[PDB]
Amino acid sequence: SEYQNIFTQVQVRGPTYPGVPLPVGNEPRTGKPGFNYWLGKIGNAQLGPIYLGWLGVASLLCGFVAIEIIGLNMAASVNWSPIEFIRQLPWLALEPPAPEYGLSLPPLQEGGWWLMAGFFLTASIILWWVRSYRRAVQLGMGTHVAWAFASAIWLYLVLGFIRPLLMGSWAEAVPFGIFPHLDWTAAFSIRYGNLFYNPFHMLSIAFLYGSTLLFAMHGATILATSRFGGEREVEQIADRGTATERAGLFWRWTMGFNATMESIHRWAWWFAVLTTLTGGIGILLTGTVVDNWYLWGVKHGVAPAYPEVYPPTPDPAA
Amino acid sequence: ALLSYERKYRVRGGTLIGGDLFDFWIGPFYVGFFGVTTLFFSFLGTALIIYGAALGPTWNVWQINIAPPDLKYGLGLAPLMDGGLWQIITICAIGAFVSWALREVEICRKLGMGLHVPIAFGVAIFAYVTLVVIRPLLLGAWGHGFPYGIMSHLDWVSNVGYQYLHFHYNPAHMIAVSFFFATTFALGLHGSAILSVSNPHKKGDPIKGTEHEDTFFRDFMGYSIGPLGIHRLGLFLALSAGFWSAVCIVISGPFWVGGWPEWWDWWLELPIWS
Amino acid sequence: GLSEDEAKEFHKIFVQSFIGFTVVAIIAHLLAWSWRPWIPGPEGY
Amino acid sequence: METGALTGYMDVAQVTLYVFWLFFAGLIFYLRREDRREGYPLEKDDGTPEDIGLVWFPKPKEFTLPHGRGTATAGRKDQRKEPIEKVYAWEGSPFEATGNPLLDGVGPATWAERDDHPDLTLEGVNKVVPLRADPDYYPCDGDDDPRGMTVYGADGKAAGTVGDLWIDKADLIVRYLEVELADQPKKTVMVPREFMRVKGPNTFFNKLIGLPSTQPGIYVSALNAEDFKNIPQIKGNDQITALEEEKITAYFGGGRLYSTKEHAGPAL
Amino acid sequence: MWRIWMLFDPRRTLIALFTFLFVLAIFIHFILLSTERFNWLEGNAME
Amino acid sequence: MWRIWMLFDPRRTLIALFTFLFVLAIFIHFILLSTERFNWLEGNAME
Amino acid sequence: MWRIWMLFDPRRTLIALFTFLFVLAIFIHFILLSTERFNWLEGNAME
Amino acid sequence: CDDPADRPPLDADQVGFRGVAMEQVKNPRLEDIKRAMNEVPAPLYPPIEGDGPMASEVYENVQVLGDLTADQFTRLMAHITEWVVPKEGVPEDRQGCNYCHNPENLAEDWPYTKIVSRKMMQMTRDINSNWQDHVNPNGEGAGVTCYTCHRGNAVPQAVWFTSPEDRPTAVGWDNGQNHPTAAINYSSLPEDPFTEYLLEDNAARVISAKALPNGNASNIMDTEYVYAMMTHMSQGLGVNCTYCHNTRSMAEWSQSPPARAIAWYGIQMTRTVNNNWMAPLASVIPTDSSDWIGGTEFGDRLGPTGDVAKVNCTTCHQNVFKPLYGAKMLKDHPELWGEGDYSA
Ligand code: BCL
Ligand SMILES: CC[C@H]1c2cc3[nH]c4c(c3C)C(=O)[C@H](C(=O)OC)c4c3nc(cc4[nH]c(cc(n2)[C@@H]1C)c(C(C)=O)c4C)[C@@H](C)[C@@H]3CCC(=O)OC/C=C(\C)CCC[C@H](C)CCC[C@H](C)CCCC(C)C
Ligand SMILES: CC[C@H]1c2cc3[nH]c4c(c3C)C(=O)[C@H](C(=O)OC)c4c3nc(cc4[nH]c(cc(n2)[C@@H]1C)c(C(C)=O)c4C)[C@@H](C)[C@@H]3CCC(=O)OC/C=C(\C)CCC[C@H](C)CCC[C@H](C)CCCC(C)C
Ligand SMILES: COC(C)(C)C/C=C/C(C)=C/C=C/C(C)=C/C=C/C(C)=C/C=C\C=C(C)\C=C\C=C(C)\C=C\C=C(C)\C=C\CC(C)(C)OC
Ligand code: HEC
Ligand code: HEC
Ligand code: HEC
Ligand code: HEM
Ligand SMILES: [Mg+2]
Ligand SMILES: [Mg+2]
Repeated sequence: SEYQNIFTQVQVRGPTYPGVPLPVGNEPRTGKPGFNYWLGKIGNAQLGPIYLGWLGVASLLCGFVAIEIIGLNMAASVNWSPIEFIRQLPWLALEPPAPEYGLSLPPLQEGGWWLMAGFFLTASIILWWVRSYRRAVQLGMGTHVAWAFASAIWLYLVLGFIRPLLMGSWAEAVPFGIFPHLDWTAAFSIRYGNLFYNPFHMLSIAFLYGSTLLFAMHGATILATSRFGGEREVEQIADRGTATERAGLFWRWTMGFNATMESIHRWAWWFAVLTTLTGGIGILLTGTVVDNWYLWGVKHGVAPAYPEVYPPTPDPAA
Repeated sequence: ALLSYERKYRVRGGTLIGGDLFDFWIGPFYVGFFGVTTLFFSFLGTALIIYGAALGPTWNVWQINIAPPDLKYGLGLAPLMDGGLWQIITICAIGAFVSWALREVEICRKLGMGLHVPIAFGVAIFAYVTLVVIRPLLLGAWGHGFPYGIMSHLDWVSNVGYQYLHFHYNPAHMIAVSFFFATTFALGLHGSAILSVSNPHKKGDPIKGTEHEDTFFRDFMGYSIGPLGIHRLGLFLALSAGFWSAVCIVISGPFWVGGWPEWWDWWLELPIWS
Repeated sequence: GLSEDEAKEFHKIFVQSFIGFTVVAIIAHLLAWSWRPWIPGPEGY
Repeated sequence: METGALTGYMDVAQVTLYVFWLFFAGLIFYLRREDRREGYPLEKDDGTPEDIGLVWFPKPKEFTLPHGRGTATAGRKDQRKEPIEKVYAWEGSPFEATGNPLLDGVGPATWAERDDHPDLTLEGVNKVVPLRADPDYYPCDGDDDPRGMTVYGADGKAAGTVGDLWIDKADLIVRYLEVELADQPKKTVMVPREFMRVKGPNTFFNKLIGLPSTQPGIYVSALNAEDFKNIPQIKGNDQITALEEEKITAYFGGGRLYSTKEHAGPAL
Repeated sequence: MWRIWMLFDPRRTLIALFTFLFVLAIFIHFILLSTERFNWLEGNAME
Repeated sequence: MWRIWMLFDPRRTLIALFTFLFVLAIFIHFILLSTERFNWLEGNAME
Repeated sequence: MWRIWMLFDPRRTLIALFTFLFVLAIFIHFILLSTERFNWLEGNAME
Repeated sequence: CDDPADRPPLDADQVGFRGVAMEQVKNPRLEDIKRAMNEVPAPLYPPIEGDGPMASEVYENVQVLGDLTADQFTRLMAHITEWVVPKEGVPEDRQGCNYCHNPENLAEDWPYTKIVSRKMMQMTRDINSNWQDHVNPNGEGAGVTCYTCHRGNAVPQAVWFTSPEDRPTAVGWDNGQNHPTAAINYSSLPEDPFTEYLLEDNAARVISAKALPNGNASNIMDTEYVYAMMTHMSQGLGVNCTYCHNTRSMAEWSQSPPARAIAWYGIQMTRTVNNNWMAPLASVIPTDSSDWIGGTEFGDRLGPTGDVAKVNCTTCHQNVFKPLYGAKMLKDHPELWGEGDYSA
């Protein structure tokens, strides 16, 4: 039995790191950093500090308003019963506006609250995105986080804003609930003929599978070479060590090709962003330009034809 | 044929079976004994799939379908053109997947690496054998496995999902999806983090170390897991996604037959709020 | 880390502004009651 | 025309799919170019370079290092003479060490020519330091302190005792164990954290339940106790160089094949 | 009972107690609002 | 009661109190809007 | 009351206050647009 | 998990092509319980196929059983007492076959149950005659008796009322969904698809007929109503979606099992009986809820909106793919054959 580098056996404690000095024009960091023993078992023990600039407080306030609108509406749906609130929490939702209103502003009685929560949640997410951009720039680091985040926002925006805008109805958008938004997801595929046959849904799943596959490969590869300092990836990129060589050689000998320490994270970055990028395009296509994906599959020779175990059933409604 | 740093590592030993006889390379690929068995099972399985494609109605890549036998055949071997070919390919696939994992073990030993990658691949193999062996075994028929076709097995997923009227309500499926979503979210963050420090915002800027990596996430989300933690967590999320996927499909049918939303009535009928 | 003198001074301002908040709220509640009282009674409004 | 239709059979979804196929093909081509920034150009088993063209092999990537360390070029070619000989003549054959592969840096014991300077924090001081050089850092309470425990080899024989802990300043974690050798020619030896297992009464399932450890200590299954004496020695005190880190960790990596020989030869 | 403050830190105890009391008060108000009899805003008739 | 500020930091107490007060005010306004009698925007008749 | 700036940074408070006021103003304008009576764009008849 | 628990061994019937996963895996132990629950009671005595005085001549107040021989008329009276009148919890004055009758004179329609029973006599014969496309699919169907939808209870255990319209509130709008409802499998799907499809004439179809968009106005919210209705149909028949659909091509009738066509007739027939036989009962059933036999103990005769308890697929399938597992109970009771032939 050898050490598998799953949990840190010996943690050390010292002064907390306050972060690299930010350039002038930045707010002071908030919070007093502390050490969490159980977090240090897996990774860094230090919790905080956090940066709360104008973007952070504005995004928190906008997100707080959206959550409060959702939560108070779900609480009101169970007659303000906290017992029924907890019991029915996965089933409750802030329902999207009724289809009769189209894109017009709906009353509070028929989905006006959903539009406000969607607006404030979108503002919170957008303000969080620029904060992700700003925090990277202020440290001098590249803005890879912000643009990977933009891909996730892209699917979020098409799901609740862009596609309902194209369909001309806020009713096409996702309810703010746990089970109801699963119902919407199931109903969306059912309405547009088996979203399995959406080729961009296929692509999104391939990248979602690939992203999970890549992190399984990359996480295991780095842990298997962490005995040679493989976890210090940026140091390996600048100054290649035997950990990078062993990591590349393992995959070169396995599947005939390999990446570098830097380029594997380019594979990781692109596979993740392509999951939501392809997914957002696929969602944007259905209802606007394709209305039955299975029939699109049979039109393009995608859907298999199965042998008839029963005679074809005539539609009794003529 | 060799990377500029590859020559020193191309040494003997580390094999499990065969030892010296199969210890060589063909181009970039290491062979080993399990590489030969991987090639044997891969060629046999691929050839039988192509043969089933040739004997099928169409050569359309999306429409090629090697279906499992009928449920009436139970756990026995069906005729080759009535699902028996699928059964043979399934054995070849399992032989190829296990040989591939064992080949990775030999390469890991030869390089002094840990066995994390073959173990992580074992979770993927476990999900496949759950879909193709364990769940059909618990249901009593090999015809419960998914067919071998690019689009036919997607139809299988849809029909199995709707065999429980709402597969989103499956509790283990809910956990598995969240892990799949979490590992992609973590992968995007981790790839972005490493690229951000190795590719600074201003071109030709000093490269950033782990302090900037920690500081950005502490500035951004208030916590940084560190370079070691993200690979531990990323592997954990990916393996949890694979593991809970096997759980979610193995409990559908063998241990739950009704609609998945029915299952949540235990929570609604708890004596604290009944 | 507040000394006793500053603690008294904060409390003096805190109490005064708390009264101002409460007095404005009291007026708001008196106006609300004159509009629509919120205690039903046996018949229930 | 139908709303999605383009040419009777062509529709918007189909051409959008083909647009992505073009982009994906370009992305895969771009990603493979990034994969070739290290390890290329390829060379034959005898060292003769292979032909790479230009559309695949990208221009060298120059990283400007911090702390005034200059600039680093990806694809550094190691200059040490390889003490290996091809077992057979045909390409793809393994290579046999013309000496002791454990000390020569061959196979699992291979070490790359990393920088001969210590890793530095952003402030500019050494990242990896012993606990004797910085009392501001200490082992965390609730975790067994390796300092004092005896280090056992793979064969179960005692190899020495921990004398100090080398920690990373950036990430508050133990990086190396300074082991005072039980056998002396005070010769100290560095054991990387990932190559050792702590078996004290505070690890887990022992602090949770309260069970004392039967045989507490540091257990190293990578090397036998006899091979601990040959672990590469750091040149200086209170400072470990990145090249010295590589050689120590490469020596442990080759131990399972060359020291204990449990990976040497087939299992069955 | 005055010696409990040698064990409990008065600052953290007051923070936990004040937070607990408000959450309980909101919990109880919300419970009554859900009931037909004690919903003072809906004004359902008694008996 | 001035001694409460020897324990509680006046700054974080004011931040907590103000955030506390706004949430409660938003709660009550939302609850009144959810009722028929006290929804001033919709203005249902009394009795 | 001028001592409120001894405790809170005038710049940071002004940023927080202006953010709060605009969010509340948008919230109230949005709520009115979600009412039959007070939607000045829809222009429903009074009473 | 359930009682009996779902575990190996299990039964599986395959309806579609191999590998399409068009199958139903069910608990054999739960099936044995259901088969015991759906056992058909034996007839009291064989049918009186002989002739004799007509019922309308012997008895004065006969409106619907006018074609019955006086011996057939008495046989039906005895059987419907076993099928509708529960022998447990009935008030003393309504026990036996006094449940629908004044003991002093039987020609008096004093209890509301007698007037209701007259309507159900016409409804049962109308189902058995004009809706054979569902209950007698090709001349070998089981048909329907009073026991089929009553099962010995005064009120069928599976009924549905129109969901009362929620109060228009500025906060907490739920759109008739977002609450766990047992009828739709404890999901968040719309709680009342029954009024949408089993009361008014709405086709539960949302899927477009062509690959590219055209004049299809169905939105996601109204497919959730279809989804809720189909969840009830699957739950009410104890089957899954693949019993009637190849879910990859859900709208394709050419890929659907023949059970889907029969289920379509069930939707039309259930809608018709709800509109022509169940809804008009509101003028007959007393609204006081104290004039109901046994009070509310046997169940609510009316809903919150004052509507009659309407008929579901679950009403008299009762979680079985065929009522009473397809047992031919109506064959032994020719009195309830309106115009269809259910012999053998
Ligand atoms: C019956 C159901 C249908 C189906 C219906 C849909 C629908 C509808 C969609 C998908 C989508 C996807 N489907 Mg699908 N899908 C089916 C079957 C599958 C199967 C399977 C094996 O059966 C798999 C693996 C998948 C997997 C996938 C993914 C590839 C893709 C989602 C990408 C993603 O991660 O976005 C998830 C992340 C987001 C959506 C948001 C990203 C981040 C945002 C910004 C989060 C903000 C957080 C916020 C601030 C938190 C506070 C909020 C408040 C508390 C409220 N589907 C079947 C056929 N599927 C999505 C897609 O794009 O595909 C084309 C999609 O819209
Ligand atoms: C590449 C695509 C994948 C992806 C990537 C991705 N996601 C990202 C990012 C990236 C690269 C970010 O940088 C960003 C981030 O912040 O990451 C840490 C983010 C993020 N992805 C998130 C979620 C998320 N990602 C998802 C998916 C994915 N993300 C894809 C798989 C999903 C899914 C599957 O649904 C979710 C749910 C967030 C964790 C984060 C963006 C968070 C954000 O925008 O927040 C804005 C601010 C708020 C909403 C604040 C609200 C909460 C406050 C606590 C309100 C209350 C205030 C106050 C405390 C009130 C006090 C009240 C009391 C007094 C009563
Ligand atoms: C469990 C966590 C995730 C994971 C992990 C994971 N996968 C892995 C690994 C790891 C750690 C490897 O090391 C290994 C590898 O080598 O990666 C490059 C691998 C791998 N994961 C792969 C694919 C893969 N992983 C998937 C998923 C996942 N892998 C999980 C999400 C999927 C999904 C979800 O679809 C796929 C397709 C391969 C690229 C590779 C394993 C290669 C292998 O087994 O090589 C030997 C076999 C062949 C070369 C061919 C065999 C062919 C058969 C004989 C016939 C065909 C049988 C098959 C059933 C046909 C089915 C067809 C239809 C489904 C269309
Ligand atoms: C004190 O606090 C208490 C109440 C506890 C608060 C607790 C609240 C709780 C428990 C809340 C629970 C919330 C849950 C469970 C939420 C679940 C949300 C889920 C699962 C959402 C999933 C998907 C939703 C999506 C994709 C919605 C997207 C919506 C969008 C993109 C809306 C965009 C709207 C815009 C941009 C509006 C613009 C305004 C316009 C332009 C229309 O103005 C004219
Ligand atoms: C009681 C009066 C019934 C109601 C209400 C509904 N159904 Fe029915 N159904 C009924 C009978 C007596 C039979 C048996 C006919 C026979 O073949 O012997 C059926 C049959 C079906 C079937 C066919 C089952 C099969 O395996 O082929 C289906 C699919 C079916 N019923 C569906 C169905 C649905 C969906 C209903 C609600 C809308 C419904 N039925 C109502 C009696 C009654
Ligand atoms: C299923 C389709 C049914 C068949 C066949 C028959 N009945 Fe029925 N019956 C059915 C329902 C859903 C209800 C409830 C209506 C309500 O408002 O509650 C009934 C009700 C009756 C009653 C009234 C019971 C009472 O209020 O005490 C009677 C007396 C009755 N049914 C008799 C009856 C007879 C005699 C039938 C066979 C001829 C019969 N019903 C068939 C559903 C169905
Ligand atoms: C038989 C008893 C069925 C079961 C079980 C399920 N469905 Fe169904 N479905 C059935 C019929 C007869 C019809 C036609 C309805 C009509 O009035 O014409 C349907 C229809 C649908 C549709 C709409 C199809 C369309 O053209 O738009 C959908 C989307 C649908 N069914 C989905 C569905 C699902 C998801 C089911 C499992 C839970 C399911 N159905 C079960 C008959 C039967
Ligand atoms: C064993 C007990 C019962 C006996 C002896 C009995 C006897 C009779 C008799 C003799 C008549 C004809 C009355 C007349 O017109 O003069 C009759 C009619 C009727 N009975 Fe019954 N009955 C019994 C039980 C029931 C029950 C339980 C129901 C209800 C389910 C019922 C429903 C009716 C109805 C509706 C009529 C009117 C027939 C018509 O209008 O066509 N009876 N019964
Ligand atoms: Mg819904
Ligand atoms: Mg309601």
